[PDB]
Amino acid sequence: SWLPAGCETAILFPMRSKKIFGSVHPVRPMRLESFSACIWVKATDVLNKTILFSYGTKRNPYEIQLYLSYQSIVFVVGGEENKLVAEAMVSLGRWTHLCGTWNSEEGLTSLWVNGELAATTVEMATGHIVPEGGILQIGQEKNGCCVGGGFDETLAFSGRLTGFNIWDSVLSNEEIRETGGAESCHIRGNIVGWGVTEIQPHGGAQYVS
Amino acid sequence: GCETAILFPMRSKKIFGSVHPVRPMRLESFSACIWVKATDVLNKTILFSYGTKRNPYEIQLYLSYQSIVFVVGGEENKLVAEAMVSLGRWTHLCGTWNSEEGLTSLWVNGELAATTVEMATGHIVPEGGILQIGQEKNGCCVGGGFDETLAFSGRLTGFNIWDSVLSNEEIRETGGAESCHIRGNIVGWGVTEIQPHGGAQYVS
Amino acid sequence: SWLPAGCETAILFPMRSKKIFGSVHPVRPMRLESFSACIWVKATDVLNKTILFSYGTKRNPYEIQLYLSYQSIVFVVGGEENKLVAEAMVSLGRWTHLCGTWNSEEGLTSLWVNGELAATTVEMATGHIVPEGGILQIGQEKNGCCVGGGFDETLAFSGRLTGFNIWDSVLSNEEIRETGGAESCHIRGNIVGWGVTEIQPHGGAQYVS
Amino acid sequence: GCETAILFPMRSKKIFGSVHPVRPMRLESFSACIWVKATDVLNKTILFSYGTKRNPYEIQLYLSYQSIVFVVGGEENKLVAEAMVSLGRWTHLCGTWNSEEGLTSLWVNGELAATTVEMATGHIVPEGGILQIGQEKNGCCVGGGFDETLAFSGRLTGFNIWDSVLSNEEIRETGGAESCHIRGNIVGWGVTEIQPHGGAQYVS
Ligand SMILES: *[C@@H]1O[C@H](CO)[C@@H](O)[C@H](O)[C@H]1NC(C)=O
Ligand SMILES: *[C@@H]1O[C@H](CO)[C@@H](O)[C@H](O)[C@H]1NC(C)=O
Ligand SMILES: *[C@@H]1O[C@H](CO)[C@@H](O)[C@H](O)[C@H]1NC(C)=O
Ligand SMILES: *[C@@H]1O[C@H](CO)[C@@H](O)[C@H](O)[C@H]1NC(C)=O
Repeated sequence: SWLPAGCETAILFPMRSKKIFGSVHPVRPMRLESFSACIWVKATDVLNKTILFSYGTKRNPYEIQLYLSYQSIVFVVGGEENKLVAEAMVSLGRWTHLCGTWNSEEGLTSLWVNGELAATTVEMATGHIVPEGGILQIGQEKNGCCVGGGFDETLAFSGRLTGFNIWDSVLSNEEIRETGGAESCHIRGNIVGWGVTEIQPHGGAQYVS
Repeated sequence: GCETAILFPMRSKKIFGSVHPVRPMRLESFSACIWVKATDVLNKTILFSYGTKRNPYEIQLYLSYQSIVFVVGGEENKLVAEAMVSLGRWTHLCGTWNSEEGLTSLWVNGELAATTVEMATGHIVPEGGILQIGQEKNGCCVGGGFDETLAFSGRLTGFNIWDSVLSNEEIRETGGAESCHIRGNIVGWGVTEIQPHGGAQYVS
Repeated sequence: SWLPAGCETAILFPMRSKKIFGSVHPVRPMRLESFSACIWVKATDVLNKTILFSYGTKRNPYEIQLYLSYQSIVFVVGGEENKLVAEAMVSLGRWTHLCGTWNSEEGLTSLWVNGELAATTVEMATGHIVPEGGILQIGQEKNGCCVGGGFDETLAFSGRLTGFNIWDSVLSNEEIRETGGAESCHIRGNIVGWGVTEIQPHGGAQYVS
Repeated sequence: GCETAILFPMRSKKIFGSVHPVRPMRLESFSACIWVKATDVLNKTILFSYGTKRNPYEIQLYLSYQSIVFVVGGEENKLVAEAMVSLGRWTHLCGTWNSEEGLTSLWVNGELAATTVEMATGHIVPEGGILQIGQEKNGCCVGGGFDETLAFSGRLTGFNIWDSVLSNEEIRETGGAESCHIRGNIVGWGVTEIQPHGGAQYVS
């Protein structure tokens, strides 16, 4: 069970279902004006839309998203209208490193894979800020589980995660390249870190340390 | 029968109720009645809510300091009845909606309280939502919980939802002594499944 | 089963044990400079020391207490050094009404039963302040429900409780007499009230109509 | 055996470990060693604590940004070793106490680090306390739980407590490659019961 870096803490999603997902509980509020989020992934199968991590309040279920689709990756911020698609990036069955970015001052969006720029644009959700007090999850969208499940079966994820880090400010180009190193496990953000901030798996999600 | 009434002894971040109607809830004109004996009322106190993923305020009936507010379609649509709630004693809250011209009217204790027109005219209530009692739709799972100030504090009974507008004769008949055997076409008291959670308990 | 007032929510403590107690979760902080408590009780048996409600931080387990002892009732605030005892107030098997009081400005202490003053004194815990962030419980000491931590058996309580209200200021003499009425449980305090503030029974403690 | 170990993947508000020693914990002179590989170090992160109802700080070993602090008796008594903790690497923390004259010394990696005298002389550690790992003493079901900042974040192994002050020869022998089958006379690794809670889990 090799892992990208010295990390020995990787969540495992055996098989998609309507009750499999992970939760995150940031210590500090999620009010963001410009955020950078990176995450490793070893996807097993990709459907029309597979969620890796998603943030959404009660009145807006797509405040933030980053999902795969066949051979493309999509980054959604602010709402369902905004998007950014990189083509022919992810290969099934191999580890890879994904990283986004955003800036509310000018609405500039970016997306990196394996430390090399893939797709970028400008004027995305300009003049917008993500409200605090929402709900964050990894591998699933924002849906209830108190009664009758609710998580659509096709949107779940199956594979491995690690190094899930969310900053709260724009990063540097060199730094985004560094986190993909072979011994970069000891680099963490200030909003959510790996192995520090609470992450509670549910419904079969299990650590594979 | 008139032998049961859900109890809400406290307000917290985990207390709520859930309902599981059988038939699809997508309706054009309906009517919902309920019995409320509120122990204490804040600015907002939900009795029964309804919302989808993209809409949390499809149907609501939330209390105020002294007024009952009926919301259909969304937040921006409101209807307020001023001074007909009294803590510590039973009362009959029930509202009526008609989508043909957005006609709306709120029936309290068997007497018309307020009425308006052109409220969500033509809007169709979608299905696939979650129908709760005493708590607004919010995070079901362990992700915090519902907003504390919204939860209910008291007892409830006789939750009914009809599939068609009700005549002025029908509403009065539901407020009678023996009305408890009357049940709604979509949701019926003592028939539809109810699962109190997080402290709330039945009372016989 | 008759109840003192028109209320219909009385907690039941069937039999004492090492895992029977009630918890309270005040909405607002417990930092108190002068507090007035209150409680209805129908005790079944009284041991050397039976607790009704107790508040204690991590570094001090006896910030506030009110326990029975045979025919006497004790009120402890600040620590074991402070105390106040009435002689023969309590009678087993019948409902009764108990109230406390305290003032940090001078240290005046009082205690009422059924609206008639029983014992009163001054100069205890003078110039004292109760720190916030503690743990509050009804009917048991502050030991810990945690595995490996068990409440001492003899200190538990068995009977009925209702109208548990904790104010945050000294009351009026007439008001203290009012709450003992036969239809007066519709008046409640602010720090804790009966029927609004969370009260979670544990280990067999059960609500009753 | 040293194959196993405890894991603390996150410093939440409910994560801790508990220990249940067999013999009474009332001791006059003792010695405790443990293996720590801290993922992240804060102003104060408890490794293993011990306290009674009146006394919550009978024995403790809490880390600082670069220092390790040994406490016996309460807050007023302390002992600090400055700059001998490295994140991401194994290290061997262990200390000794002698109540006859309050003689204390802290052994790190098998070499003396700091020493003092009159460290709470004559005081007798009482029994009846609660012995935890990675978290301070406090309620878990009521009042939320423990204090978040105190909780640990990393892995631990080889928790041992002895019943007599060790000699300079014994301490080094515990740091050897084959040392891991050695166990203390009060709490031994891999024999004493351990019940991780709130997300903690073993690792093999
Ligand atoms: C995937 O989603 C796109 C969204 O535009 C849709 O056009 C396409 O038909 C979908 N394919 C499926 C569900 O197989
Ligand atoms: C509830 O009512 C007022 C308006 O009537 C609202 O603005 C506020 O949120 C609540 N009032 C208070 C005093 O909190
Ligand atoms: C309570 O404690 C003693 C034993 O410690 C017990 O025998 C007696 O009933 C009570 N004595 C006093 C002084 O309260
Ligand atoms: C860390 O703790 C020391 C006391 O040991 C204190 O002086 C200092 O301000 C603390 N720093 C932070 C960042 O909490």
